[PDB]
Amino acid sequence: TTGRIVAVIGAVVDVQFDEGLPPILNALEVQGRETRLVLEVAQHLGESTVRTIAMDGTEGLVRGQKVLDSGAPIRIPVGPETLGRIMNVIGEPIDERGPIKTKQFAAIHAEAPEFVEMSVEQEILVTGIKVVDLLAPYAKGGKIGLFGGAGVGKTVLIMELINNVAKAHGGYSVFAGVGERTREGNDLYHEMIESGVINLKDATSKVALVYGQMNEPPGARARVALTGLTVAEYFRDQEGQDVLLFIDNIFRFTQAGSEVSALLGRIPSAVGYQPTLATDMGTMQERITTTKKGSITSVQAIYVPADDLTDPAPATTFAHLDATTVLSRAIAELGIYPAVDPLDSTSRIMDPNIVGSEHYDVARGVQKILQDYKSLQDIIAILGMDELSEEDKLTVSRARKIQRFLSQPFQVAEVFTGHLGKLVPLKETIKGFQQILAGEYDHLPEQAFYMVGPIEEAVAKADKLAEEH
Amino acid sequence: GVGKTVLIMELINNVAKAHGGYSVFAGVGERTREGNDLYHEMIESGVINLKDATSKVALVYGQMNEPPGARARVALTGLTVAEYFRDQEGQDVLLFIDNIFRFTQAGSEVSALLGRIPSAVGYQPTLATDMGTMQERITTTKKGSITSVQAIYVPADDLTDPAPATTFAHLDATTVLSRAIAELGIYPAVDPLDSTSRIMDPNIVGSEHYDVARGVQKILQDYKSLQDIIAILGMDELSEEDKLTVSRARKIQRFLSQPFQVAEVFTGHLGKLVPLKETIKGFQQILAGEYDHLPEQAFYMVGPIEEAVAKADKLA
Amino acid sequence: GVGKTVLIMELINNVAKAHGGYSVFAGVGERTREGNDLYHEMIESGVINLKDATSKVALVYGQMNEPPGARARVALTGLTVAEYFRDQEGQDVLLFIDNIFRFTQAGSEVSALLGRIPSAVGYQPTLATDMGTMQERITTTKKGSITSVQAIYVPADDLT
Amino acid sequence: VGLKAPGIIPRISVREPMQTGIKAVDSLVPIGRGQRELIIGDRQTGKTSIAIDTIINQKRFNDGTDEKKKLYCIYVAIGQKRSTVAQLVKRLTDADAMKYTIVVSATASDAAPLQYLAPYSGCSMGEYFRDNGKHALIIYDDLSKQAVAYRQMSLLLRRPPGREAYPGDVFYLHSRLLERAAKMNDAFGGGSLTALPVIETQAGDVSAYIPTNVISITDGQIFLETELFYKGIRPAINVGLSVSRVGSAAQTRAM
Amino acid sequence: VDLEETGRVLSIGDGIARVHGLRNVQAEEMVEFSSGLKGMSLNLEPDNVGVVVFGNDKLIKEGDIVKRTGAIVDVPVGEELLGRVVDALGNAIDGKGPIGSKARRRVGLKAPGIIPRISVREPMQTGIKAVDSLVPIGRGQRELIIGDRQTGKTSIAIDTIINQKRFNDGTDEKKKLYCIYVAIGQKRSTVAQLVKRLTDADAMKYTIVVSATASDAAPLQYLAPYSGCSMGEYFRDNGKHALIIYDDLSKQAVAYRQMSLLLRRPPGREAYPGDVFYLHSRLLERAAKMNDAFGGGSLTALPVIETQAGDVSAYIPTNVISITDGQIFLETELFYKGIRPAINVGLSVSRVGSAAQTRAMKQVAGTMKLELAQYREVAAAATQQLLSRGVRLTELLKQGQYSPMAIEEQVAVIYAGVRGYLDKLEPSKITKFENAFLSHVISQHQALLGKIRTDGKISEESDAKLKEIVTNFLAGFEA
Amino acid sequence: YFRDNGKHALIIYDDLSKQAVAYRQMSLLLRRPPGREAYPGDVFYLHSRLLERAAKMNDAFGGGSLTALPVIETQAGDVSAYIPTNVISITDGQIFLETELFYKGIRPAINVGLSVSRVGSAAQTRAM
Amino acid sequence: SAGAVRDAGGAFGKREQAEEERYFRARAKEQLAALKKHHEN
Amino acid sequence: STTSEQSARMTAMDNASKNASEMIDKLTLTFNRTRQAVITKELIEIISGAAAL
Ligand SMILES: Nc1ncnc2c1ncn2[C@@H]1O[C@H](COP(=O)(O)OP(=O)(O)OP(=O)(O)O)[C@@H](O)[C@H]1O
Ligand SMILES: Nc1ncnc2c1ncn2[C@@H]1O[C@H](COP(=O)(O)OP(=O)(O)OP(=O)(O)O)[C@@H](O)[C@H]1O
Ligand SMILES: Nc1ncnc2c1ncn2[C@@H]1O[C@H](COP(=O)(O)OP(=O)(O)O)[C@@H](O)[C@H]1O
Ligand SMILES: Nc1ncnc2c1ncn2[C@@H]1O[C@H](COP(=O)(O)OP(=O)(O)O)[C@@H](O)[C@H]1O
Ligand SMILES: [Mg+2]
Ligand SMILES: [Mg+2]
Ligand SMILES: [Mg+2]
Ligand SMILES: [Mg+2]
Repeated sequence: TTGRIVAVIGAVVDVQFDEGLPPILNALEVQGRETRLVLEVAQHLGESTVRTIAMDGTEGLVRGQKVLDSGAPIRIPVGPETLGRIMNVIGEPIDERGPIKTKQFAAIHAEAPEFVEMSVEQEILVTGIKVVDLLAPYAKGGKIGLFGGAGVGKTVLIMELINNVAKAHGGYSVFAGVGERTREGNDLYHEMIESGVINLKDATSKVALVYGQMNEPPGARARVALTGLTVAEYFRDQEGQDVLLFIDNIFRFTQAGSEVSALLGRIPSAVGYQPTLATDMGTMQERITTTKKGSITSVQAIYVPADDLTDPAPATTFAHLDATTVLSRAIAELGIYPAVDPLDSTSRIMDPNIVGSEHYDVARGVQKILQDYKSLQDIIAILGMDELSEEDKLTVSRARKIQRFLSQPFQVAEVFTGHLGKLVPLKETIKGFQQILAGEYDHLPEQAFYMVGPIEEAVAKADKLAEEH
Repeated sequence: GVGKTVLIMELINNVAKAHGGYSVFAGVGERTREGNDLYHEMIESGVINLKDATSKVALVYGQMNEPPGARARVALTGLTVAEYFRDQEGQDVLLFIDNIFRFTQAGSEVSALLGRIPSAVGYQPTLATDMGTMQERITTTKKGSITSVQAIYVPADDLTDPAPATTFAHLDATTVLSRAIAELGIYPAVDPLDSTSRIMDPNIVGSEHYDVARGVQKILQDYKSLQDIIAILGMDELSEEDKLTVSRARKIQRFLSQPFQVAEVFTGHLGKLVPLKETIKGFQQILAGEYDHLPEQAFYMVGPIEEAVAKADKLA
Repeated sequence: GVGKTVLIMELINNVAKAHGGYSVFAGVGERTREGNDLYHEMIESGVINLKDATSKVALVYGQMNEPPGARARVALTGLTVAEYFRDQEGQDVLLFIDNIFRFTQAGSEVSALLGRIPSAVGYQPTLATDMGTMQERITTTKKGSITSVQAIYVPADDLT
Repeated sequence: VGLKAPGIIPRISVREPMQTGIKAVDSLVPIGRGQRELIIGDRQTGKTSIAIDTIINQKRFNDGTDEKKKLYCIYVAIGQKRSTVAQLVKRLTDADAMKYTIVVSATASDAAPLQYLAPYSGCSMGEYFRDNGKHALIIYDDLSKQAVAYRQMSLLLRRPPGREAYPGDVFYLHSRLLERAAKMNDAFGGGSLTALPVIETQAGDVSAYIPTNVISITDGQIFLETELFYKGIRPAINVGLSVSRVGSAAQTRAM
Repeated sequence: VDLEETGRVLSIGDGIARVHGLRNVQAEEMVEFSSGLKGMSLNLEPDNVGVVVFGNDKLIKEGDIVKRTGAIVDVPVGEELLGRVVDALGNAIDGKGPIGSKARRRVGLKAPGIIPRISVREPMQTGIKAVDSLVPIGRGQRELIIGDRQTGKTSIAIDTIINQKRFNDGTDEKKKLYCIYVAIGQKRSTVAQLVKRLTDADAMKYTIVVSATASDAAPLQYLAPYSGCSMGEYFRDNGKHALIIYDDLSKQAVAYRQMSLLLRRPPGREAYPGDVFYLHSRLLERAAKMNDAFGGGSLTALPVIETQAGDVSAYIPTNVISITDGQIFLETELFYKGIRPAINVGLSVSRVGSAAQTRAMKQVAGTMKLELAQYREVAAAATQQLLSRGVRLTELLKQGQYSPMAIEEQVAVIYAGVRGYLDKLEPSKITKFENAFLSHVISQHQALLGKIRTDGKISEESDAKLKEIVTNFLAGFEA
Repeated sequence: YFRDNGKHALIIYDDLSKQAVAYRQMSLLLRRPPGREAYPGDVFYLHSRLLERAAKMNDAFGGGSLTALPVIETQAGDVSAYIPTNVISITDGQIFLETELFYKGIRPAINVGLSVSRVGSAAQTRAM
Repeated sequence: SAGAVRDAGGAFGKREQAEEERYFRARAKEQLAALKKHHEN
Repeated sequence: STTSEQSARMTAMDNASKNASEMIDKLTLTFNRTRQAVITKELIEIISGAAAL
């Protein structure tokens, strides 16, 4: 069957057929082009006509141009051949290494795992980050969200997790570049070659790469998230192994929808977004999950426009996550990195039965003193530190040390900071904050706890500062 | 009602009288009686002569009583009169528009009826280009020259409104009139931390003019930062360094105020025309701390610094 | 928690006792639970009587369980009952509306569903007229009068 | 799914207590059988935890022989993810609560019309117990996401939108739902349906459009603060703002 | 009359020609009217074609014959455009004859992918003390110049362009950087003074000026940034390096909106189109650093954004901030105080710790970075070292217009402030100190400055030589 | 009629605020593009053409006059609102009344700082 | 809610953080002297 | 000196709370004006979007 292009307005393209009308979500190959141009069917307008969305630039297209129906949706390479290889939304390689010689294929659109296929295994995942492991620890198989404003440190945080987790993890991984800087994709590609994750000379790679950056049109960025998770769905379902699914940034998926929602014929919803924001996110997010067969531990970076967490895009995403890491700009401007909010980061596994009572009491103890510290700051604004009582002065002294002891220099961010990277164990993290709350380091200065690994280096740094003074 | 018409009448009273070339007034969507007031006042002064053929001003009027199409195109009509003197004759023209917002305001009314999709805050989508084609004509070419003092209305005291916001790009010098400053009694109510100019540069005006100008804007900024602390706690809780900063700032605020010649009928005080060189010396002395002993109200509504000291001597 | 229903019942009683005028209670868009609470309190007090014809109130309910078309016209229904006692019997009538915000909300919902471009703060273009045509009927006349005690929910505690 | 609520006559003031098993609630903000008590607050404040503990607490009465004091629970998951409902159903199974609990689930993957109907479907199931002399509890978790589903449905049908892009009758959506939850007098069976709607406030904003509607419908509300949660108050129920007008009468004299 | 190749106008108003026919026309293809004006077919519909008119549409009547160029919208590119003021389409508008270009490149080409790119190595010197030391820009980077009206946004761009003279006059070819200024919605008097300012500083001979002013139609203002980017790509691909300044992207979005709304495309947030992020993203992504295999050159982008009342959280600003690598906030508070340029050191950042500063600046700037951060906390007992030092350094960060300094010259003025030769000196006298000190070192000590450039760092001999200069200069300055 | 036939007349629009909302109703039902507080673009033109007709005629045109006293209702003393500022920019002076002064019993409650009338000052008795 | 003064980032917020930083700069110098004397003696 | 200092604190804190209350009343009105403006503006974006279709 063949169809002719009848209208072209931006990313949206209308194609009319004579008899063989294609269903929705089908890939349409546009004939008479230099590069490949896939159009995905969105709506059936009527009178044997369908409204589609372009996966690449629409410049050059003419009215009455031939368009062939593929028959099935956008199908892409899947298996071990995708590892160590960059690919498009539509599946074509873009790393200048010839075609991908895959055995099996897989459609980017598919029904989400049913209620009976859901797992309930909540095992802790030790990242090596002090703020995460203590306050909002991630689960092995669960869904992890990294909320943050512009430049607060989402991309540095996700690459730190790729550095720590993916190398230690034996199974395969997948990185989905969605509407972000291609420069970062270039840096991420060469960095994994240096560390020895992606291998060029032989086939022993542990990371698959899918990229649809902000240079691409709306249709491309709205579908790479599906293209990315489809590769992870193979490593979940077909191969019985654990998988890691890194995404950056998942906001650009929901953003990309709104860029063409007006042209598709939808009435705009609140804050300029599409009315299908909940369902389009729902059908996508629900596929990214740990089934009974496999297990995908996802780590999604979430952009928050103007640090506004009430915005529909991030607000709707909170329901889909098991563990959250909300990055704050106010904390970032103090110098505390990673700028994770200790009073706005939660997790399902944060329970005395799951991670023990010693983990729970210390973690909650840090959040108690940090919350009380905010109440005193209001009183300090008028009175001052000197006028306060000894009980209140002690609360602020311990709290400010705990704030700075949460900070940690990453291995990925050595060039930014200057200090050497660290990686604190689980029991070392728990013991560190336990001693500070108990009041065993009241005599030491607060500067020693800023940007250090375990509690041992805080005492060691206090010696260097003592000698200099 | 902040003081644009009073300001533009003063500038005409000051500059347009002491000028060799011609002048052009364009009443765009404003009060019709003001046109009558201006017309007879110019006959009284002599700039518009009925008997002789030596008139220095050309009047054009499409006031708020007229329909939108008239008010939308009258700005271009008066503009074209000034362009003739610039292009063909080659004269230094003094253009005066009041109010240029009514050009853009009239555009929005017809835009609705022209069958266009409305832009932000119900404005026309062609807000920038309609103003652009109009404003770009008002400029000094190689042959002639046009000096335009345009009064700009601000809807609901909101400078972020599309109409005034777009106008900022088409201006060499801005003069933001605040209501808060007017309500205090400081006339003209020109906001010193908002009004700006492109010729304000040490290369053009000089380092003495520049350094004194930014010294005034610095201490007023420092005074504005402490308003929250003064309101709640008070002046007593401020340090001695801060007390001096506040005292001088209030005196500098009041010395910026000035009695106008056009406002002689309204206020009663005689108008003052302060020279350029004496203006810099006045504020420079206050910044250095040569008049800390004097009170604040002595600086309120005076010409040069000499009359401020004379007013303080009157008080005892 | 402030004896609202007790005050309402007393104004019904005292106006009927002194001025000899019957009352009307228009339940506009509030809780049906509250309508049940008041109905039995009025029977307990005596302003409503199920045994004999000595009742002082005519109840007209159209609560939040009913559609916006109903809720918008409930005040007019109760108003019309009050207009009888003024126009025909020549009485000083007492018309309660609980509450006037829900009459305004229902008018906003009906206007929205018709597809009329909304006014300021999401309210209908016909805000003043819808209120005006109802409130103007509540007045003193040659024959009698209708005094109205209208409950008001101020949204967001904002009088503007 | 579409049925009108009981009128004036069939109803009666709330009398029998609805025990949640939470000290802060049962003592200071008591709920009654047939009442509509809102569970409102920010994300991660423990809204669902109030509902789940209430369902687990009913095992004490349902295991007993006294029929009047029993309570059949209903949890309506709206716009959640399946792994969360899977965890939720496991928790009720572990506590031996599922045997008397219905779980209606319209998850994020499901189409908008299903999320729109799920509360009304769940309500009609609860109405069966009310109209047979028995008592039922229903939890709408949450009505915020229902409005988004109803908005999507109405907007794509080209129906005229209102405030915050929600349709004109967005207030009527929750009103007709919640009004169906009631306490029937002896003459009309004697049963009851108790509603526990849930709302997600953005940044503690109780005066937002959808919260304000549901607060004005319900007989009371239980405000949950993020500040109180981290300070140590768990459950983080703000006593000052949280109230229950109807359920104060429906409470044991001992308490 | 052939309806396939040519077409007749159905309706024309507000620069939107609806054309009947043109059945073989492509999307985003240029078209010529009977009057002579050019257009661009964006909306292809079954019954008509929505064409936008490049220039004044008032000559176009109903039933006019619309021809085809038979090619996607493109502009001329090359080295002949250097020193020439041109419009959005690439035509000369300075009365210096036609352009002698022998090459054309499309306006809307895709940005280089993952393979052609490479990490940013080379430095992009703006010649500004506050920028090069604290917020260093590398070649093939996007650095946003955000700020309010009249806060020296354009002033940063001009000082950067004039700073390239020392590199372009030199023998080294790879150290060069050709500039490309793009004016969007600015009045011609502002651009006329701008080009003269470049002409007076001998800066035009290596700079291109794409002028799309307010008198010009919205399609030209929309296209102008893409046309200038294509001219920059010519250098990027073919070995050489280039700089481009979008001044500004805020007024482009207003033009793009006007054009879109008149094409009957539905409005979005603040009446803007749905894809205003896509507008600036595809433009900025083209700015990149190419590897040696493809060429080695790069394209550095300096986009400008105008914020209303210091609202960086607005719609269009938040879009551009997320796109660009780093941003430079220009606050009005510092501006009115006297701190010019008014670059907020706390908020402004640059995401690149590569060889942008060089080894000489890295030493002196690193210590200045900490001390200013220490100062900013205290600024809001024996501890006046931190408070004084910070105020002294802040005065050194001031810099007059049209006076860009070399990297070695900037190290000299900072060396005095960091080591503590301005502590006892009065804050107001630092402007006169630096003026006389900078003029002194440039006049006589050329070998010192030359050795810092040769060694690329402050050596032990140069450190000892600098000590003797500043200590004697201080004593001479004071009475 | 009086103005043109050499007679002086007074007119009181009580109030133009309630006229504006009436004209807003018509415009919103006409489906015209709304702006500030859902008011159409020509709400200024609505009151401008009305008030301009109030004028003082010279002896050549009868020597009559028409004096206008338009009324405006502000919400919470917000004189900077859209409709007040439009009517303020048309009229030749304002008489602002405050709730504070009126509540204390100072009646008529007139804000002397904000209320002005420079045009009427010229037409005042020398005794006053 | 709590911590609203520092969230606003006004004069009171900046003066509050400056006050804290001053106090703990003093206490830092005292405690470093304590570590000096403890290390030596 | 204590009784004089205590009475001044009482008076100073009284004025601070009263001056703060004065500013809250102003900000409450400014908040309500801006609250309505955002509701009205954002609605006009949606109506304009629907009308354009
Ligand atoms: N470093 C400086 N020293 C002295 N004056 C300066 C400096 N920087 C800018 N100015 C002055 O400020 C004025 C405004 O600067 P500029 O036009 O570059 O800012 P802008 O944000 O581009 O303003 P706009 O875009 O509205 O024209 C200039 O006319 C100039 O005289
Ligand atoms: N009484 C309590 N004591 C201790 N922890 C509690 C209590 N109640 C809730 N929590 C904890 O708080 C977290 C959030 O609980 P819950 O999911 O019920 O809140 P929620 O507001 O419904 O979250 P969401 O809105 O995101 O679904 C859980 O991890 C839970 O363990
Ligand atoms: N762990 C960290 N240590 C030090 N600086 C960091 C860290 N994370 C982020 N940053 C700072 O933020 C910038 C990078 O932020 P980025 O990860 O790009 O945020 P986003 O992805 O949200 O834009 C860098 O310039 C760096 O200074
Ligand atoms: N220089 C001034 N001195 C004193 N009062 C002034 C001055 N300028 C304006 N005013 C006051 O402001 C009022 C309105 O001035 P006007 O120029 O008409 O404002 P607008 O142009 O905004 O309508 C006048 O009635 C006058 O009382
Ligand atoms: Mg990022
Ligand atoms: Mg005026
Ligand atoms: Mg929940
Ligand atoms: Mg500029």
